[PDB]
Amino acid sequence: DSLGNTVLHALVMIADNSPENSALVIHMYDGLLQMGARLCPTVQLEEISNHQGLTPLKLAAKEGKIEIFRHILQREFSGPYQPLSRKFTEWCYGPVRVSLYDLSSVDSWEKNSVLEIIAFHCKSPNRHRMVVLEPLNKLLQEKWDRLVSRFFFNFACYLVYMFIFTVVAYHQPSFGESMLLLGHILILLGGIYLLLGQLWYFWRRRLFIWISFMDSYFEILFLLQALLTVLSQVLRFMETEWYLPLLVLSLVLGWLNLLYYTRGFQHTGIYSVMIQKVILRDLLRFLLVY
Amino acid sequence: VLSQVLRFMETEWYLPLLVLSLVLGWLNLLYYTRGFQHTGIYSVMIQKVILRDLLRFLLVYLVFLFGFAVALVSLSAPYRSILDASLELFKFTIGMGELAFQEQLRFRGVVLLLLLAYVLLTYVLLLNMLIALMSETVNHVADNSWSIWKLQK
Amino acid sequence: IGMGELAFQEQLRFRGVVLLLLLAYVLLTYVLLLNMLIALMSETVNHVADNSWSIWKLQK
Amino acid sequence: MKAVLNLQDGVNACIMPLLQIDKDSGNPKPLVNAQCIDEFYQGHSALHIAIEKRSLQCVKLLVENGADVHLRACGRFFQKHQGTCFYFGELPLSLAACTKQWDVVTYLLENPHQPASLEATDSLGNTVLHALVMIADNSPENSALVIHMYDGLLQMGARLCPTVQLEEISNHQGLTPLKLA
Amino acid sequence: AISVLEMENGYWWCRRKKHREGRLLKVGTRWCFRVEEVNWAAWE
Repeated sequence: DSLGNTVLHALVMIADNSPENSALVIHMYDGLLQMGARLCPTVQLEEISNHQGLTPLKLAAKEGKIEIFRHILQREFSGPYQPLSRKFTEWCYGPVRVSLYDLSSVDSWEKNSVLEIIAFHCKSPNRHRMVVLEPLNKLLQEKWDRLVSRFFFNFACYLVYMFIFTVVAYHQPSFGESMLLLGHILILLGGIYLLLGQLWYFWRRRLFIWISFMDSYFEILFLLQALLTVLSQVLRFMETEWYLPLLVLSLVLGWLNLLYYTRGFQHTGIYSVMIQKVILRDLLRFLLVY
Repeated sequence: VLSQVLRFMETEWYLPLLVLSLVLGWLNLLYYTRGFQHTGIYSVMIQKVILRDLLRFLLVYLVFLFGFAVALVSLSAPYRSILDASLELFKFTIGMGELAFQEQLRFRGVVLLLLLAYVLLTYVLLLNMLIALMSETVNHVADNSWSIWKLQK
Repeated sequence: IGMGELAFQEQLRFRGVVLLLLLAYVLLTYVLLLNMLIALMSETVNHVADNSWSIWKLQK
Repeated sequence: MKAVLNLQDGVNACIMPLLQIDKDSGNPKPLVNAQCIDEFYQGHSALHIAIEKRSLQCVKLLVENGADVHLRACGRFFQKHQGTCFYFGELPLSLAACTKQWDVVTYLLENPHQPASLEATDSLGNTVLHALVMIADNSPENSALVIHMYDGLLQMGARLCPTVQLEEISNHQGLTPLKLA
Repeated sequence: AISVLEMENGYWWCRRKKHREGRLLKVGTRWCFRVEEVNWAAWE
């Protein structure tokens, strides 16, 4: 098509979450797929690239259409149309229904996968409804249970760094001198590390979601805290009189940043969304009052 | 017990723990009441009330005012361990305020940015984690309150 | 009220005579206040229906 | 083992040359029963495979001149290594009861070739009633199955051996079906 | 999920490798991910 789409892409776009046209969309999709297999079985209809490098599955994931997305994700068929399937049941034992799902939606060795598109490039309000489908859900659980150790290790490192910052910046004069000097060196090194890491994060994630405001403000807070930290630390070297207040701002901001590592680790996650929402009301709040 | 046995040595450190015990005891008095007769429903509420309400003490008040204690320590010997700026906090946030321009101090920010961000952020956080409490308590009530009250009985 | 009489007190042990007032007292007071608000919220969303009209008729 | 997965039961009726001549001639090991000792499909045997499918004639032929009924399915000494994630009791009687096989369990309890003790324990210490307890769930559909099989097994145990209290049988953790539930 | 993707990306100073899930289990003339399902209400 002039836009780059094809028949299946067009079926995807005009689809909707209403159930009246869902039957139409899935029925026509299956029929067209079967006829394409029958006439020309040497072409992969599903693996056709858009003008943005997307396929019908990726396009359905990005546009927020869920009903067609779920059907494409779990497609079984039977008879001569076995290869046109993505979910194969091995053997059935009453409720025991061990099955195998296909993975064209895995980030590993697949750039621009479905998981990334759902997480980052998706703008629909249904993005949290598309991470509970069976293959994605089990894959995410299996992937998260592997990297809890790194999360807690980073938590411990941050906690000890903040303890060192508190102790060292506490005893400001306004071999103790050597201890304070070493502490200040550690604090400046940590601030530089945080600045560089956050800068790499924003440089890599340039396209944002919409502008990356309602979902990634914790990274902004981290960047700001480390920025004021390094600014006050380097300004104290010149013995300039602005360093003293701003420094502890960093400190207090750091104690807010510790809320990110907690609040979302295990059976505790449902605290954050409300705090994300409470910043929305500030649109007129500041303006109308005062 | 530790505070009373330390008071025997006539040490300056006996006073805190002692009075701390006292306040803790008046928390422990809530157990005998509030679950004695037709009153466990009011006990259960959100998460036994106190278990879910403790998120203000150890998150935004104790470990957080530790930071402002460090601040008023470093916002100029009296400055020795913690005793220097605890009273400064105690007389600044809900007391009076006296800080003018001195030799290399820049009071602009200590009382114009620090004291004007502390109370603001605390109010903002307590409002939204009150919104939380009502949102969780609109549900859960169900009828399970009678069952859990019977269980603790 | 918590205002005015909070300055430097002469000869007091400053490690446990002040880390309990704002640390615990206001915590308890606001906790009780919000608990009562939750109770009112509970007898507000439910047990309301339209019986207020009937109770007004009863008072009349 | 691999000759039973087929259907129509058209092979087991003609396995007599495999049965005789081979048997009773220098085979102190299990006759044809074996154990299939490996990780995948851990344990199991011909009896369990026969009970797996909705077939009774093969079960009759196997038990007429075959293995004992008190043969653990998973077996071994490592409970964390099993061929399938479904726990049924590791016994042919437990497997028959858990799978709602009225005729199979009826034939297993009384048959003048190899009676099956209803009080036979398990490697973990459980029994038939414990197995019904563990596989139970709060869904209404299988609750009826579990309750009806429990009642039927209790009645059959009372009729067959009224001198033993099936309910008061302790687990390896000192638990009964009521306490375990 | 967002956090999992972010840590899976790795640190800035070191480039972490990847670990593909599933194996090449062919079901015909294909990477797959197995799952064990139990659903009493599904079948009746």
